[PDB]
Amino acid sequence: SMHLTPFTLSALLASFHKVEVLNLNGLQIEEIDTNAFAYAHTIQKLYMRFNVIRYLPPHVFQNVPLLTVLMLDRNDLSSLPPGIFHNTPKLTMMSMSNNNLERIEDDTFQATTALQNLQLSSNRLTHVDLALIPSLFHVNVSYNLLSTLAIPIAVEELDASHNTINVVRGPVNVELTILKLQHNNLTDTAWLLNYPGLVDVDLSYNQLEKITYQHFVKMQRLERLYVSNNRLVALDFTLKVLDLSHNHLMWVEHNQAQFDKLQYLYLDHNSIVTFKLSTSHTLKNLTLSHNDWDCNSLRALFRNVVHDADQHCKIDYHLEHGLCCKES
Amino acid sequence: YKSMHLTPFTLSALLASFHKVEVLNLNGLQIEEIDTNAFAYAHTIQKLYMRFNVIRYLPPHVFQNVPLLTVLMLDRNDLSSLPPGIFHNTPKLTMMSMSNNNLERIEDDTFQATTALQNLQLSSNRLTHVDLALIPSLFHVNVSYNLLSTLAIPIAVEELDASHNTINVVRGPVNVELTILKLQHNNLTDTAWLLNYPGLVDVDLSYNQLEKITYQHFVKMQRLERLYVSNNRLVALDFYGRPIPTLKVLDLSHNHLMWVEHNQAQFDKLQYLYLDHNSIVTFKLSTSHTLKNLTLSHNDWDCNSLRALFRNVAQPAVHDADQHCKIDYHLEHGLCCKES
Ligand SMILES: *[C@@H]1O[C@H](CO)[C@@H](O[C@@H]2O[C@H](CO)[C@@H](O)[C@H](O)[C@H]2NC(C)=O)[C@H](O)[C@H]1NC(C)=O
Ligand SMILES: *[C@@H]1O[C@H](CO)[C@@H](O[C@@H]2O[C@H](CO)[C@@H](O)[C@H](O)[C@H]2NC(C)=O)[C@H](O)[C@H]1NC(C)=O
Ligand SMILES: [Cl-]
Ligand SMILES: [Cl-]
Ligand code: NA
Repeated sequence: SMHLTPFTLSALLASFHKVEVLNLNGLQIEEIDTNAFAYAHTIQKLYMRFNVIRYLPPHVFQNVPLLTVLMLDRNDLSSLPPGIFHNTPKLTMMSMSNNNLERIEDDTFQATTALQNLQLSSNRLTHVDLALIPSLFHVNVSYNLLSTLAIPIAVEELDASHNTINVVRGPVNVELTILKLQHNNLTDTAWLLNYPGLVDVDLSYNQLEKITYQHFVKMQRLERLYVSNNRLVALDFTLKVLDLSHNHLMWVEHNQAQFDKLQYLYLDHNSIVTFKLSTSHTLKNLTLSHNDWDCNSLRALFRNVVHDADQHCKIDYHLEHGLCCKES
Repeated sequence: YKSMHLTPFTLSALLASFHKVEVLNLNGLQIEEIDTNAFAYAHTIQKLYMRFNVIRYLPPHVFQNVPLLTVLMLDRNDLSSLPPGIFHNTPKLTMMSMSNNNLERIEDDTFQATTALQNLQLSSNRLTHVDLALIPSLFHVNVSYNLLSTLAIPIAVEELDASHNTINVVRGPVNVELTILKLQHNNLTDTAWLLNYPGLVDVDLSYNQLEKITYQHFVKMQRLERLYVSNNRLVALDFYGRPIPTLKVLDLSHNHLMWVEHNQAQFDKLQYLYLDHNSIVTFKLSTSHTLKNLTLSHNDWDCNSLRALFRNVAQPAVHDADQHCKIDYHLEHGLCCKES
């Protein structure tokens, strides 16, 4: 997000004047000649976003050796020419989000050994081997058709949400910190042992039926864990956020103070009957609705430790602080 | 917006325009706020492109610094209104595009000073008010995909697209220049307003709420070639007058038509006539060789009438067929009909 002022315009204009930054965004470009950039050796940043480009021609980037940033998001690309980045070894950021790409062949980023930010969200990708790009720092491949996620050695933030991923592979990665995998087809979490630096992990809307606590024993930094909308049935356990909402949970045990640093705990839409929570000053937010509470257990929870409520209780159950519960 | 080829020539011409700071491309730069004095040191700008940003407001005097402005493109931003005086100091403006914002209204004084404004693109906003008739310089106008209920047509617009609104009233001065009028997907129930547009060549009234078409409304048409009125609620048509000799396309499909009456030679110059998806039982044509495509399926044909129709029309002109027929109907050259 930029603020347009005489100062920021002047800087933009300076970069244009020298042809170091070329803005071709939003010009309804549909076709590009092979030699369009034949005499544009000065170009370091090339912006071609929000056009209607169907194809990139052979050798299109053969004469732009200083290229570091290339933005081609919001076009109609479905594949890439041979050796597209062969002559752009300085490339640090590349976006082709919102195209129609189907595969990224494995040789694509072989010469781009400084590529650190790669944006490929909202394509039709069935194959991209990110593990072959060990320079990656931030990556987004969300909203594609990937079934296998290969994670490179030192990526720090990776969003692969909204795919059909059921396999995660790649070398141990102590730097991966934010991992977004919501809306996928994951049924196991053993791969979590390879990512000891994780702070935020979202595994919501997957096909998890159990979450075994020994997959988390190498975690040095984990603060936020989202596992809503899976099919978890029971849980028997630096964490600040824990989302267990919308599962099939019959019980959740925690032994015991390891829930004391929690500020956000979501238990709503499960089948929980009892739940213990010590006097944790402070817990910021707690959801309990749409469960099967025993009234005694529910009461004790309000003495020690709400942001939701029940509307209609079923037979045998009555409202108690806005939540349904059954008497002993 | 028309598409371009990026060639050494077109890139050279672009770079030359950029070099002189006569064309400024700020498209796609995630611009959110703009300071009133943003263009204080850029008085040379004639074409200003700020499409595909996230601009929420324009300062009222932001364009005082660009008095040579002829083209302004602000498509795909987040504007909900224009402030008073926004174009007061831009008299040379000829094209203004602001499609795909959230504009609710254009106030009547917005274009007072822009007396050369010819091309106006406001499609895909939420407009409930824009008085285009105040802007007589308009030549090409697009206000499609809005919430307009009244359409004031300016005096000399040549092409106007107001499709996908909720228009039930058309008004404004007699306009003999209007050639292409797109009004499909609206709420029209009458066509008396057609009398004020004698230059019309192509008119699309499909997906409206027309139950009748009064043939007299077309008596002043000098050059009408294509008339689309599909997907209305038409039940009966009687086209009796002098034919429109220029008319070559007539789309009456997907109505509720029981008949289309006409004098013997009415349709002799049509090339394309679409009657499919109605309730037509009998229909007549003369033996004209001009017809290229005729659609007849999904009706309620009397076999004798249908067979009389094939005897007069050339074999290849029928380009549709029924698949299965209801009880007591059978296929005749691929079309269902019932014997008398
Ligand atoms: C990865 O890319 C996706 C898709 O562009 C991002 O999702 C969009 O995020 C913005 C801002 O949060 C939302 O306004 C959009 O609605 C989202 N788009 C879609 C299609 O859902 C996502 O934010 C990116 N991931 C990261 C970590 O930045
Ligand atoms: C008026 O503007 C609209 C923009 O909505 C144009 O509609 C687009 O037409 C193109 C084909 O030319 C299609 O690719 C898009 O799907 C249409 N857009 C939408 C939102 O449906 C329309 O063509 C313009 N009218 C004229 C006569 O040019
Ligand atoms: Cl980022
Ligand atoms: Cl004004
Ligand atoms: Na890690």
